[PDB]
Amino acid sequence: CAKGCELCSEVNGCLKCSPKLFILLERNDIRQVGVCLPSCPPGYFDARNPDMNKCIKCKIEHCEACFSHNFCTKCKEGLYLHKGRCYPACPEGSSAANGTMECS
Amino acid sequence: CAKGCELCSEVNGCLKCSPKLFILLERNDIRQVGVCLPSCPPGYFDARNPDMNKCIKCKIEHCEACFSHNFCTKCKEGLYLHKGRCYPACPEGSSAANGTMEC
Amino acid sequence: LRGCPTHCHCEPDGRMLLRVDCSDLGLSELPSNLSVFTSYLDLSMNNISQLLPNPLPSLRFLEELRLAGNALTYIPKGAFTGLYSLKVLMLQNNQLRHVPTEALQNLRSLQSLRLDANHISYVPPSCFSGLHSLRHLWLDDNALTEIPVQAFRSLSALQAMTLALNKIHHIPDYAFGNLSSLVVLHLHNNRIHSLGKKCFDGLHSLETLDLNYNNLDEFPTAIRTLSNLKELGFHSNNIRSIPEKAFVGNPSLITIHFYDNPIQFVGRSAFQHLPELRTLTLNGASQITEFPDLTGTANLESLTLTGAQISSLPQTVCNQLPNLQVLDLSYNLLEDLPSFSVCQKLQKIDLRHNEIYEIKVDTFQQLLSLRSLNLAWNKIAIIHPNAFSTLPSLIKLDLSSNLLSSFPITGLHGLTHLKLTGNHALQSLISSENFPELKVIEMPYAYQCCAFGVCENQCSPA
Amino acid sequence: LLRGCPTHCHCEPDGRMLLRVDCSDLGLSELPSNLSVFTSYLDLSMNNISQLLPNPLPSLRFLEELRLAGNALTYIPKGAFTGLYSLKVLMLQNNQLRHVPTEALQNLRSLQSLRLDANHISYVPPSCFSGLHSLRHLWLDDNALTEIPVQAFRSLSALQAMTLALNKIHHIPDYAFGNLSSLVVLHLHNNRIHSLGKKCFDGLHSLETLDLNYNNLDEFPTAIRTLSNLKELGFHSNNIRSIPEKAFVGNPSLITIHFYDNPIQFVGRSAFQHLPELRTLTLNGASQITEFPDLTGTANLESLTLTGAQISSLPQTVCNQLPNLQVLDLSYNLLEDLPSFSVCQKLQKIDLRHNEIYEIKVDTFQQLLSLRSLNLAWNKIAIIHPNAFSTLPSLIKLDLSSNLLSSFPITGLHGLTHLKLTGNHALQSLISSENFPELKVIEMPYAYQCCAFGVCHSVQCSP
Ligand SMILES: *[C@@H]1O[C@H](CO)[C@@H](O[C@@H]2O[C@H](CO)[C@@H](O[C@@H]3O[C@H](CO)[C@@H](O)[C@H](O)[C@@H]3O)[C@H](O)[C@H]2NC(C)=O)[C@H](O)[C@H]1NC(C)=O
Ligand SMILES: *[C@@H]1O[C@H](CO)[C@@H](O[C@@H]2O[C@H](CO)[C@@H](O[C@@H]3O[C@H](CO)[C@@H](O)[C@H](O)[C@@H]3O)[C@H](O)[C@H]2NC(C)=O)[C@H](O)[C@H]1NC(C)=O
Ligand SMILES: *[C@@H]1O[C@H](CO)[C@@H](O)[C@H](O)[C@H]1NC(C)=O
Repeated sequence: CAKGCELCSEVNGCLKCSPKLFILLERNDIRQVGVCLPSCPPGYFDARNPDMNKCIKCKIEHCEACFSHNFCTKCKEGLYLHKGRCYPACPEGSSAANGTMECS
Repeated sequence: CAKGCELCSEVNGCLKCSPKLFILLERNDIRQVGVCLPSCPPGYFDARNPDMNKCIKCKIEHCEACFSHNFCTKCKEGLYLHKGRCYPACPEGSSAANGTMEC
Repeated sequence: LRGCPTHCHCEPDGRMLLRVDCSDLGLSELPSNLSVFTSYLDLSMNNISQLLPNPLPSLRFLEELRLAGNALTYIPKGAFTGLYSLKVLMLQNNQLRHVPTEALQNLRSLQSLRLDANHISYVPPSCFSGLHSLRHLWLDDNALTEIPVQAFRSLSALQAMTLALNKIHHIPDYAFGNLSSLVVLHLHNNRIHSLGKKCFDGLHSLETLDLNYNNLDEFPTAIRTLSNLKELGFHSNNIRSIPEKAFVGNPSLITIHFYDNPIQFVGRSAFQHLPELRTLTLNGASQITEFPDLTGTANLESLTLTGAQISSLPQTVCNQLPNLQVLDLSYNLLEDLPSFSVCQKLQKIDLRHNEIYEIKVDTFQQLLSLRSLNLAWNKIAIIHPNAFSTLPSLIKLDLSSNLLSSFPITGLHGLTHLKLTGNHALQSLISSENFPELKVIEMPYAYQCCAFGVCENQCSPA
Repeated sequence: LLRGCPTHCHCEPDGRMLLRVDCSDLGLSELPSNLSVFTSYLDLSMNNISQLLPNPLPSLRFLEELRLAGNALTYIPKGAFTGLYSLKVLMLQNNQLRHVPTEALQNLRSLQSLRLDANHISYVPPSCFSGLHSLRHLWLDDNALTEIPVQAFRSLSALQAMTLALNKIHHIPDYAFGNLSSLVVLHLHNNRIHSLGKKCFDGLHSLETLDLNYNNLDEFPTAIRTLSNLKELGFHSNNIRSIPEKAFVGNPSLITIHFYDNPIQFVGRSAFQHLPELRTLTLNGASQITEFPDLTGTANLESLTLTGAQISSLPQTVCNQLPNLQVLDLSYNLLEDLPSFSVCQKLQKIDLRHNEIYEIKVDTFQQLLSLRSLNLAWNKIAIIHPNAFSTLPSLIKLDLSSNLLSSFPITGLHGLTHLKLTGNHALQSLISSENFPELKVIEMPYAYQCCAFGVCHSVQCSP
């Protein structure tokens, strides 16, 4: 079937992942193909649910890896990270940048 | 527009009839065509309504002319007429037939 | 042509009988030279003011006289004295303002009389005296105000009558007393506001009654006396409720129309004992709290009853409903459901917008004819896996907005329609296989759609 | 040269000369040896690792990231991570830990993100997180927690994101997350939360998103009041019955709110006041709503749907509260008279079916230039002023099914796409093909009226 995968189809690959793994749906264009991973690749984040654990792409502007959607974990270099989000600026609440790029 | 007709369309003919006339729709080759008559031809019966007076076919077994649907006025010869309907028999409620066919 | 009024077109009826068509000739009056042996005379659309300078009785062979679309204002009393053979008389679309006071009397052979589309408002009593053969009577599109009960009493041979499109506002008791032979009565498009409790008690032979398009405030209980009634219409009124045992007096009823009535309540026993009744529709009767009893009326094929407050169903409800094919109880307050197994022949079911929390095992067992099932917008927390095990003919299924988390795939293979949107807890995938022939799919999540060949970058979740 | 890249493992250069070592799905009994320092990334995942260690390898002062998932660890000794001064991220998911390491995790000064999900932990010893000054991200989902470890969490004033989902937490005491001032994202979904204190969230001022979904709440979480900087709020799939008056007064700059799959029967009128960033509002089957809700200071609604209630009427100037609105669905209510609706421009769709509407006046739909679809089916509409539909250029779909019409207003309305008139039994007159080009879908009370369009781009028509 696949590496740590319980049910697959010839066409779409893995349909159901082993207990604590995450399913990743990849577009091979056109057809969708299902992979089964121990954790999610960069761009994706791990999401745990009682029926299906799923890898979910992070659509956050200029984010590299994330905690969920709406919250970025490590931002794209050349861009400051402030409270899970990524800005050029970075307020004004009272941030500024150390020897790092993590607007305090 | 037409004989006693107020509004017609190029495709369907007459759309609205003069006050107390009946509209007759003739369906030929999937297309409707509207005529305006003083009363409805045999097979049809006259139905008066406040929006449209219309000629209505009475699809009643072996009926020639009718009062409404569900009630036949003049039945086809060779068939007895009983309470607006047309039978070979004709009951038994207490009918029977004289020199006519109207049990 | 000999005796065939110049300009008119004639024809032989039976051999040597004469049929004369002088219709649409715009005659000022009728021709003086008219052959006896005439058995059919059509004078229609002819601007005829008066009859006559010289009227023509003594045409003892006249079977049928047509006098429509003429501008007649009255009829002289001796006008029709000669005609011993007159069967049908047509006097519609004239400016008659009352029934001819004596002119119509003792036409012994007269069978059908048309006095519609005039301006008649008064019907003098015994204007119909001695009409022993009269079967059919038209009095629609006139300005009547009351039932001429007195005048109608002599017509015991009447079989059909139309008092439609008038201004009749009330029906007195026994208003049609002597009319024992009457079969078809049309009172529609009137201003009937109230009618007596014994207003139809006369006519035992009545089969069809049309009270439609009127201003009734309550159910017509006079109906009780019409045992041979078959077709009944009182739609487009302002009636508010149907009483218990409303149609007890009328078995062998076949069609009943009461739509466009703001009906709020209906008695449970109101539709009992109508074995020939095939379809029942009850929309928006908010005040209904219980499922109606249908004893002795098992031949229902389509039952729809919506917009009420029905809490639950008798567990042996289906026992009363074989032959039933479509059942629609949407928009009520249903929580638990009976077996429904007894209700075979069921092809369609619509139970949407109820408050159903669970689908048990037996609740849809052995429904071999069932093709379409809608349970959308319920609060169905769980479905027993084998609930759908035994539904071979099932093709359309809608479980949208039900708070489901999982799905019973067992059985049901290759159905045509499947709708699962709004079940946000339903996240796992579903294969294209286990499901060929799906022509319509709805799903809570786009990737689940993609698993069926859709999903862009047509369903959809979104 | 191998570089001393633990035989069987795959290494590679990170920064300047920092080393990343992947010894993951190798099924190791324990972790390597040699494995020279300068390692800035160490992945040991899916590796049958019972214990750490016979020989552990501290002195890896350069370790930025340690992955230890799927290794089947049952406990962590106290000195396990002592060497690692550069550790930013530690991964310990999918192991059989039954409690947070009592001391083993302490004073990892640089640790920024810690993953302890998918274990069997049920106990969190207080001060197990002591001295974690850099900790921003914490995972504790798919565990066997029972209550909030308030004591242990009190030290983490640097937390920005935390997930305690898929546990069995049934209750949240007041101030259960006190010191967590920096926290932004809190995930408590898929728990058994039945009751929560009225001040149980009073701590976290920086909180922007709160996920209480898939829980067993019986009442609205009013603690919400204190979360001023809250942006996204979810408490759907509970057993909540009502939204109280001024429920979201405490949280302007709210953008998305999820409360579906809740058997909500009543909603306060002022309950949705002052949420200028709120874009969509849907209220299905709230039977006990009898009045249209007030929406002062929240005018940027684009889609408002509110059905299955008892709304008797609308203030005549309701639309003044509703510019930018595009979709309006007030089906299945008890509406008789209708306001102007003219003020509600930008409206594209209107659904007023199954109401008790008896008449449609002139101004009630004037100047709705963007309006495309109008459904008035199953009303008791006896009459329509002819020019009611005169000013609806974009109108293409119209549904007047099951109404009390006898006649029809053709004026305006020419060349729409959809027209539905079934159930209007008093509608008997005919309709020309012209006055109606582009009609692709038609429903008609009488078949003969359909035939007038060519039926027994292709266009249809049915009785
Ligand atoms: C109410 O209806 C009844 C029955 O339908 C009518 O009774 C009928 O009355 C006619 C005459 O009025 C009877 O005609 C007969 O005429 C011959 C000779 O002309 C005579 O020998 C008979 O004795 C009888 O008079 C007819 O037989 C009779 N039928 C029955 C069953 O009674 C009655 O006239 C109607 N009354 C009103 C006020 O409308
Ligand atoms: C909740 O957060 C506050 C922080 O705002 C804790 O209060 C105390 O805050 C000070 C700094 O504001 C912490 O740092 C101290 O700094 C000096 C050097 O200037 C150092 O010598 C001390 O040893 C200490 O590191 C201080 O640690 C902190 N108090 C404690 C007991 O840690 C407050 O304590 C926090 N609550 C909990 C339960 O952790
Ligand atoms: C995993 O380790 C155990 C000892 O803890 C051993 O018995 C077993 O054979 C190992 N399995 C694999 C696949 O290495």
